Amino acid sequence: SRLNEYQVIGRNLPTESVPEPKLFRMRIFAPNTVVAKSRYWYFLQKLHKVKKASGEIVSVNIISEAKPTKVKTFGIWLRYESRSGIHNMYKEYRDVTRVGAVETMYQDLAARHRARFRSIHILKVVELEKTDDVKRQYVKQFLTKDLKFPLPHRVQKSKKLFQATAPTTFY
Amino acid sequence: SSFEKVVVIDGKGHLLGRLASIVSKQILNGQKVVVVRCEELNISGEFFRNKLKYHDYLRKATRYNKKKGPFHFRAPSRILYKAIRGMIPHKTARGKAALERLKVFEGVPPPYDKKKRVVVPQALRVLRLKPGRKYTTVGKLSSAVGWKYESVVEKLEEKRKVQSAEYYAKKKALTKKLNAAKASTAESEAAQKLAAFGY
Amino acid sequence: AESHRLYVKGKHISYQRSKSVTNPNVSLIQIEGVASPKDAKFYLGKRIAYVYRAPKEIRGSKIRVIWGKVTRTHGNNGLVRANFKKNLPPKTFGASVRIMLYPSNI
Amino acid sequence: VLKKNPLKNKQVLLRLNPYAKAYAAEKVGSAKVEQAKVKPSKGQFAEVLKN
Amino acid sequence: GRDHTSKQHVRSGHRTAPKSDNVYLQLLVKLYSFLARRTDAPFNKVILKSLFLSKINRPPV
Amino acid sequence: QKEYTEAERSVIKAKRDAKASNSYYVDAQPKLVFVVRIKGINKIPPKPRKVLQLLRLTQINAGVFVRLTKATSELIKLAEPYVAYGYPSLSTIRQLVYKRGFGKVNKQRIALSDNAIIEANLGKFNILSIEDLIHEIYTVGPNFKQVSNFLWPFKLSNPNGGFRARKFQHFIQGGDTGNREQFINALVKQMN
Amino acid sequence: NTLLVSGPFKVNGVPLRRVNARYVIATSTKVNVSGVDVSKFNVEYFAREKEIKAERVADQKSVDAALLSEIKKTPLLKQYLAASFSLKNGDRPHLLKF
RNA sequence: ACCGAACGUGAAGUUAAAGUGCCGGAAUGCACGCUCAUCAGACACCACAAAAGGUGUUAGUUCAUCUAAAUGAACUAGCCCUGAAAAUGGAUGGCGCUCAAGCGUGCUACUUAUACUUCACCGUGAUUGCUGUUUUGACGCUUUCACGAGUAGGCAGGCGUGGAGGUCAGUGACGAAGCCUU
RNA sequence: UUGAAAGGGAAGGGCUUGAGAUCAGACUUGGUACCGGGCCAGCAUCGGUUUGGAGCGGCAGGAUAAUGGCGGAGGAAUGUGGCACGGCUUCUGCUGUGUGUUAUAGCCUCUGACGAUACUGCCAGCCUAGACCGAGGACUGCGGUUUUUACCUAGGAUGUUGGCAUAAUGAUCUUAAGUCGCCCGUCUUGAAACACGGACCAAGGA
Ligand SMILES: CN[C@@H]1[C@@H](O)[C@@H](O[C@@H]2[C@@H](O)[C@H](O[C@H]3O[C@H]([C@@H](C)O)[C@@H](O)[C@H](O)[C@H]3N)[C@@H](N)C[C@H]2N)OC[C@]1(C)O
Repeated sequence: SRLNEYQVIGRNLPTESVPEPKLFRMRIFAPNTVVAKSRYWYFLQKLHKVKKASGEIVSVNIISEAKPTKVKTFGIWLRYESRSGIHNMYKEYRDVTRVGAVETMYQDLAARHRARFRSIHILKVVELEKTDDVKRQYVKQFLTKDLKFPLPHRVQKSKKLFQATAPTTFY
Repeated sequence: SSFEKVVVIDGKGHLLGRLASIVSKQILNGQKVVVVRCEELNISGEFFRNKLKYHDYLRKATRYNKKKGPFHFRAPSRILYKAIRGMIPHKTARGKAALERLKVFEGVPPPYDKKKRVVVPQALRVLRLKPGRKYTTVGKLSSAVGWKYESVVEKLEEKRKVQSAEYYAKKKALTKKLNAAKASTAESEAAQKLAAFGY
Repeated sequence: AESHRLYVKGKHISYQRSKSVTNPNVSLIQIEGVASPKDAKFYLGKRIAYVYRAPKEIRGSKIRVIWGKVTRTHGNNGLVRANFKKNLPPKTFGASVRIMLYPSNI
Repeated sequence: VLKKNPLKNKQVLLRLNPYAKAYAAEKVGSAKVEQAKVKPSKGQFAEVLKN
Repeated sequence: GRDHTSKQHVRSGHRTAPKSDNVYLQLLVKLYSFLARRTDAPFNKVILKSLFLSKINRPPV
Repeated sequence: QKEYTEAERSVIKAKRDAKASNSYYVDAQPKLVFVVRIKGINKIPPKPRKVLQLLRLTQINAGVFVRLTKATSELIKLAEPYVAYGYPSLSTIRQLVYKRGFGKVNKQRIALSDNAIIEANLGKFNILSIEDLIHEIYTVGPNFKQVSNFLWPFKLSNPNGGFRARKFQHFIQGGDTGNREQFINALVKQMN
Repeated sequence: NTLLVSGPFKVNGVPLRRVNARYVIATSTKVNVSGVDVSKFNVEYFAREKEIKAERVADQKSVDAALLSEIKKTPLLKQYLAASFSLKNGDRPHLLKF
């Protein structure tokens, strides 16, 4: 809900040399369309020697999840910048949408590597379709036969300040 | 959430600072509070660390005259009192009047041994701390820094618990008899008609 | 019976204030049993009475009242703001007030 | 002597904009649009999903 | 606040009345103020401003 | 009204037909912005200070309509860390003009409470009513200069609901300044 | 703008009189009053003139008769009308239905 | 001297920066992780820390060995530990806080400046009209809009004291002037 | 000296209210039992500003949402039934391992025709809860409704009722409480300064 996946399609402005410049597409994870077009131009100015002023955005479209109530495992490839250098890394997430997995990834890199949103490039997000593709044991352990587990030590949230009965944590 | 005449909190298993903040706001808003069993309070962190903290507190004293310095009270109820007074504007008349609404005790002295005691879930150790974290019992910490009455309080609490258990056995027997009597009068006209009302 | 109350119990908590500056013209009131702005909105516009006792009889009575009304909710925990004909004196921080059930819309 | 908001005051609304009567009478604000059911994206535009 | 684009509370810088206390000059100012207000002939307005002028601004002719 | 409805429907039909014909429809670029000053009046460097003055934005929460060209785009570029702007909808323009619309009549801020006030000052540009003025603003028309300058700068309130946590950074980085491009309408609903 | 109410005076001790709608809680309990004649009670009927006019006492008897005819049809309604309302401990008027 | 915002006298609303466990107005609010310290840590300016170490724990990178039940090497960078010694007792502001009330990050609501919005009133500047009704104030009356920080300093309009010309055929021993006084 | 009041390591000040004291005012220069007025309040309706509700409803867009449900084809495994091999259960969820593809569970992919919902926006649509304000003072304007040289919500608050006038009400003084408040003058980039003058008062003093 923090993010949406967009396609952004753009091209160079037509000139006399090139009447039909080549259309390019990027898949962008952004809070809204303004940021989506900003990110598109950011990556186009890195990858190619183009500017925003000599180009134009052709289309911006939400890409909805195909199966929003199917449980999936995603692999995400990332380029991020640390305090010290620049690194590549690959992590796995379980979710029902690509946007949910991307949001969890942003939280996770903020938590473990102190990587802010500006420091991260999303190389690729892929639904892992075979259980053999799942490489990380922190997600693999939820892919075993007849998984069941309790939730020991339940803490009930109280509306009142003072309770007349002793606490329990059974569940 | 209701306005009570006096709220009597059982201090056993409550974290010092969380209970202190809740009590401070209660007394500032005009509610009389009594906290009992202050030796059963808890502080998060291992015992040795809280002992070190108390010794760092002891180190502070007026150089030119120790009699003017901070007064380091050792009893557990006074440790809770120090935590509470730090959360009160105690140098104003309103703060003093708020602190007059508070009472704190080791053990459960009369008349509070025959009165209902409540708990504060937002401050309960078993509900707040992560299950593997170490904690301190304020009664042990007080005894380590000069409180003299751990064993007296323990003996008196044992006696109170014997008396209270006998009280409870009688109340349980009476309640069983009353439940039998109300079961004898079920499926009555009044019983059915009350059942139609959710009662 | 033995209970004759027709008002809701309340407390005078504070003035409207920032950290260092208070505004005596607005009082913050806690209504008993009210924990959310949704519950507190039932009481908007209800009249409030602060009833106190004074040394000197007026019309043969030593009971005096300051009348006000609930104006809006305060915060997220069901407190309300109130406006009194005369500002409630700050010694009554912690004192009880009476939230009437009128003007009624039930 | 006193400014009145036409979005609140119906009379002032009519004074400034006589058409507001016809707009309401014709239910312009909630007009049905007549059209059929088409899916112009059922072909190549489905490169929105994957390349 | 305001980011002012001109100096605030500036007087017009033009004389709006004779500095003189001669009552008959005031009678003439009264007549020509009426004339400049009710007639819209440019001449009357010019005459009205002239009646306000100081001595060095009315050189002898 | 009829031409507003036909312009909306024609764009919708074009976008649909482009999908079917394996093409992409590209909207006409916006011709109009609404610019709101959201920075106070202290500690402004001289060049953006002058630009804000030339935009008639001399207080906080003041707003004006601007016709987009290269000249005015570079003007707004100079004022970017002090303003929030974007493309106003027709209903946004209507609401602004109806509630907080004032005319400059002999250097005076005069409420637009009657069509006579508009006809007396702009009727020579064939603007006879408040709806004529709204039409001229929304469709960036031939007499946009005169109509936009006749309107006093709009004096908005602070937003009901507040800004984002910190204002003075671009909308893209999570602040409130710069071009937000259709979310100017939500901000105007908050502030108007 | 005022409301005409009766106890009935026999059940409660409160007579035909005016009350203001803002000082009333309207419950969900209803009495069928198609059989009471109230066609001659108006503002002039309570115009200011202890001792009570025989008009007022006669009207009170007349209205009480029809009301008690109708009130007795609902069990416990008469006893409910005879009892005073009060707020008990734990009673929240924003949560309570009347 | 930083951030926000610049100030006539008020009512109501909303905010900025900053915050919402208590001191203190506002959540022991919703959420994903990380961290346990016998010198934890805690908010720009700002009230400091390095070279260098750790088999504490977490996530990554690249190789390699394994049914012919996983393991071996090298490394990267997060929090934590060591490196880290001063003189009165003492300072994340204090209390205190450990699935935090700490650190990274997202969200929902909420709190309140002399700032913004609407309205009242004072003043300043401008502005509308006023003679067969101009009426003994036209230096007047009247319509409308905008604005109001200030040392040195400039100017304007007023308040107060001794004495002088004129006027009130002014007050006063039936009490002038002075002095004391919720 | 007398009276009153306050007083835990200064006092004094601002703002606010309470308490006690003082002061003031409309039953008017009231008019002739009535008329009518003054002050403090309740309610109703209106106008201006504004914050709300689990608000309700209509319309539009998008992949003319994506899903789901239904129908059709294809596939595999964290392989259901069946079957076989077993260490333990008197196959008393026994159990584990293999096989293969709906069987005595299901799942995934693609797709066909209908139907929704979410999100975003529009409504000169509807209902509903509170707060603050009432400037002006014959008429004149713009509009509306027309049933009318009429009436209106349309160039700024009226209607009604109760109480009080031996007073509900307002101001000041004293004091309490809450909150904030360093000692002025001066030279100075910078003064509360551990910088200088100043114990107090009158009269004189540039
Ligand atoms: C992430 N950057 C860190 C920065 O946060 C900080 O690190 C402190 C570190 O200095 C502290 O550690 C240091 O300081 C503490 C104490 C004096 O604070 C000492 O007890 C300790 O021995 C000493 N190593 C450590 N306990 C916490 C880190 N966040 O100091 C600079 C740094 C090391 O680069």
